[PDB]
Amino acid sequence: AAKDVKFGNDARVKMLRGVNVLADAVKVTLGPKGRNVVLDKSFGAPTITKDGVSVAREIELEDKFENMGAQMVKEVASKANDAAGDGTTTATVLAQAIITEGLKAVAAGMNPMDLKRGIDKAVTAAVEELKALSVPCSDSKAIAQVGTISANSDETVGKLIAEAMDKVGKEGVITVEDGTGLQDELDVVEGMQFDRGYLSPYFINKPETGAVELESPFILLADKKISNIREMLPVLEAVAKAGKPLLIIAEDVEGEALATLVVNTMRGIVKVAAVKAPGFGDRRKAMLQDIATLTGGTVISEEIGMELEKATLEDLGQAKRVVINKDTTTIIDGVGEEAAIQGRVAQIRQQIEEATSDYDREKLQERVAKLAGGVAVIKVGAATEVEMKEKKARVEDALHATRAAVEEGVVAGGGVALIRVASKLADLRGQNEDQNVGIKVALRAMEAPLRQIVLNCGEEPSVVANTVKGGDGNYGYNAATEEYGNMIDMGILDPTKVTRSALQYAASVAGLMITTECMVTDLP
Amino acid sequence: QDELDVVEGMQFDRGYLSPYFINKPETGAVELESPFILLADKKISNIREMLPVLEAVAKAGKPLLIIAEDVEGEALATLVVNTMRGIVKVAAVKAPGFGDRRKAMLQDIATLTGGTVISEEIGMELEKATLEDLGQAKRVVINKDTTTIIDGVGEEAAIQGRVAQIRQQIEEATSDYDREKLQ
Amino acid sequence: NIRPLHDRVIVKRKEVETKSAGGIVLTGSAAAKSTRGEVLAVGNGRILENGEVKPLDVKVGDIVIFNDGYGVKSEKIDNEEVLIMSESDILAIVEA
Amino acid sequence: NIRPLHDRVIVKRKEVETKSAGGIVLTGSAAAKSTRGEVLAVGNGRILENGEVKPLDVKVGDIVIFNDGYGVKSEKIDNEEVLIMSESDILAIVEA
Ligand SMILES: Nc1ncnc2c1ncn2[C@@H]1O[C@H](COP(=O)(O)OP(=O)(O)OP(=O)(O)O)[C@@H](O)[C@H]1O
Ligand SMILES: [K+]
Ligand SMILES: [Mg+2]
Repeated sequence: AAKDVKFGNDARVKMLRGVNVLADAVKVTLGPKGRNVVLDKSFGAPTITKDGVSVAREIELEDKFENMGAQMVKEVASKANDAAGDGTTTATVLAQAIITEGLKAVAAGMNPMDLKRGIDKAVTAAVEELKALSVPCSDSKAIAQVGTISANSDETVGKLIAEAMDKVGKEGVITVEDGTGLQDELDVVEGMQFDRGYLSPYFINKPETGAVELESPFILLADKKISNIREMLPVLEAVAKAGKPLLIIAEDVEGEALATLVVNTMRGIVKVAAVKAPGFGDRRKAMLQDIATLTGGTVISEEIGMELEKATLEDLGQAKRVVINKDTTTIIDGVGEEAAIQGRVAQIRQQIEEATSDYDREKLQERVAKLAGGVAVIKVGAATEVEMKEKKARVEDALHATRAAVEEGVVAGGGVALIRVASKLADLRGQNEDQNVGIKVALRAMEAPLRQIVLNCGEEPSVVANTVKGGDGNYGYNAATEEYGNMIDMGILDPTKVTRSALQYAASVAGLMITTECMVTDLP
Repeated sequence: QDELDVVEGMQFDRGYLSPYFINKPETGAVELESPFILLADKKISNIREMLPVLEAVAKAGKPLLIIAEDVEGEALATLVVNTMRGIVKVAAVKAPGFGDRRKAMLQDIATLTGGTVISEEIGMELEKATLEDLGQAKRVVINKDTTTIIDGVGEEAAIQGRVAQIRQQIEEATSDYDREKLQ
Repeated sequence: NIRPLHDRVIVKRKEVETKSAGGIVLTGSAAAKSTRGEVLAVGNGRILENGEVKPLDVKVGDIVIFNDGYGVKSEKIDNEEVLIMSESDILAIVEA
Repeated sequence: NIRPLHDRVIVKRKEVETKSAGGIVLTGSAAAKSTRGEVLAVGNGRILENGEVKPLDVKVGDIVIFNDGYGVKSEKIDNEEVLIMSESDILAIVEA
């Protein structure tokens, strides 16, 4: 369709207006004194949130060129959310500052591509300085502090996440879900707890608990689904001779086979319980093999070659303790070689490295947490659904920040790390004067997060920024107490990955945006 | 950062038809040294037709890679079992490409590896295939996503002749997509 | 022990060949059920129209190539699967 | 060696004709399975209603035109495919 074309200062001014609309909607949330933004949702009640990426996602402007600017700067928050899961507001603030200073420079007639090159050079040097300035975050106290800061100073969230990480461990997986109660609950399950229940209710050994409890049972792992008792009959007879209980993991047990298993269950010849295998095609086999390695068994499949009529007790897996309920099956202390478990975990890690999808990688990490380490679920407690959404967003932020902190370390929060980095980069120079000006606008933009935090507290951003710059090291301004001190000592820690990612994404988008001379869009 | 990835020689985007073919678990890939290259234009489901070829390969002892439309069912299962049992290190992969392209690429692999493609149109049958019929390569890496053939044992002059034929087709070729595929 | 009647025979099927001539392991449909089996018991003999019972050409302990079909039946003697069939189903005996 | 019972015969099928009369190579369905085969072994003879075994007209070593069908069975002796069938299936012997 017919296009509206704008050039030079007019297009840049409209782009800046759109960026400013989005950034003003977002930056009111930055910092502890930051406020909440209500996002009208077509379906459901309005969402109240203190996250830059959600506000940015909702922003869309009537003016086409302003909307272009808003979408472009919205990519910053989206990318920051995708990479680090936190820092989206700091990233939007950084992008706005870079855009404002760079557009000022363009209005001064300097070459925008050289400004972009200066910004890129300053940001590369800044990333190196952040890595140098970063300190490891391995203790639980620092992890709790990081979670508390990322949860808008909610000490409970930080301590809960620290406890969860301490329990499940490094290979452990932690997920955040809604809770029925008003209080945050931490649920940690170790070993295999795949979500498959008993195929027949009558398998329940303990009625008062409504669950099957097996003591030192054999484990049969069949890749196929069965409906006849003939093929497993040697295995059942061998188990009955042994006398120990048996657990069946298979694609499906039904009809005559299932009925025979149930009858033998009451009759007492064999304590047998059968559940469905976890997952689906091309993943069911993987989870079956992980269970086999954990329990020291072998999977019965047609592809592998073995048949169930020829299966033996040695073929069957071994575990210390088993709990079957309606929703999930739990295996405790599977009798399997440790070295095999670590080898299988290493193979799954290699596939994770090969994996390029978030869903795939999270499923493999869940498998790893099933084999070794544990899995934790944080049930967010809130009185209402709007509070539930807000608190869940904050807890997810805290979890992402804690993972980033463990991965790459911590730096002083409150925008202090960027201030120190910019101070260390005062001597950085480019190939020409325009690149030098780009470096300077990047350095000045590095002060934007601290200034916006101070502004959200109602204080004077320039005075606080000057005081912080006059300090050295980790000295900063705690916005929650309106006091100055060592950011590390007061527990205001920012993951190095979060700060670095915010700076990088804001710099890339803003540097490209300042290089624009023409804008083409549909007419109104 | 900008990354440069250069793959040399034949490396089509076909993975192993069965995960259990993996000789090296820590890498999750099959590494066959000096293996025969069986190139079948038809699909495979029964082991009877390749059985002479498998017995010959076994008697020799070198591994066998089966590039065919699809190896599944009984044939795939027996190949996998024989893979663990150690009589013959056998890996089977799907033929690269589709209609008309797949044939041509099979023939290029045959020229590179000095083998012959087993097809009904050509006339030969797999029951009558011999070791001389099978191709040869110095090394073959099979992974889940792609197959790589290193130093296929084939006459150089034949490779240049086949390349010249494809060049002629490229010259005649007008469509951008087709030209890129031949390139 | 179970002995057949008339021209029927009790034969125990041989295990399917796990490996081929060239040592290749056969699995699933490749390892088809063997048509050759040892004779466990032979019936008294077939009854002709005239009323005399003619002895069967099969003897106990000789390998027989049988024809699988409706004529053959599956029965379990002492937890061991045996086939029951007429001498007609037997094609050729395997000697030496 | 495998020898048949009653009127059955062990016959080894001839290789399909690769070329036609005019030297044209036949492939696939064109090179149909030959209905002519050499006789490897002959059964003792057919049993009549009266109880006597009548010898078979076919002898060992004579070429026979056989009728492929359900009556014939495929069996492998020493890795060589042999057909098993009744003398009825044999149509005409090929002499000279
Ligand atoms: N008490 C505090 N004093 C000073 N700075 C603080 C304090 N608490 C948090 N901050 C700082 O607030 C900054 C950002 O926090 P906030 O949650 O508002 O934004 P964000 O992480 O950039 O955005 P989002 O949650 O939308 O991804 C961090 O640099 C953090 O160090
Ligand atoms: K925020
Ligand atoms: Mg945050």
